[PDB]
Amino acid sequence: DQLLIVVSILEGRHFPKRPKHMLVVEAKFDGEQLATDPVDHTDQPEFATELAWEIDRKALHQHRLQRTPIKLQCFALDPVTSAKETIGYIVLDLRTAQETKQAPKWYQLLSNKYTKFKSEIQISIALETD
Repeated sequence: DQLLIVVSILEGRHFPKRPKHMLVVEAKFDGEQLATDPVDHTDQPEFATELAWEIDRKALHQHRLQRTPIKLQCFALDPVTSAKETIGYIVLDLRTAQETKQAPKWYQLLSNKYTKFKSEIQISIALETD
């Protein structure tokens, strides 16, 4: 009876190949942080993960009104030291979560640490009941 905000993180492209590193996307919405598994830091990383927040019907509409974003942070993870370095960010908003036809979009990393690379991550956002 109560909803989920479902953020599907599919694939990246135009990343540098970093053989000793992994990629992790963490997402924050309304003070709850979620994360993907580490995936190989290739030029075309494959996340293939759904991040989901359960939300109240009432709480959802208050979030739509004040324009509450979902912020995705991308990290390069060193699997030896567990050290994470921020590489860039993606801002999603909840109004496109309420689109009757679902279609994945390419989102450029903002404040991209890899300055010469036009790194992009393909993401869908949707609402699901129960």
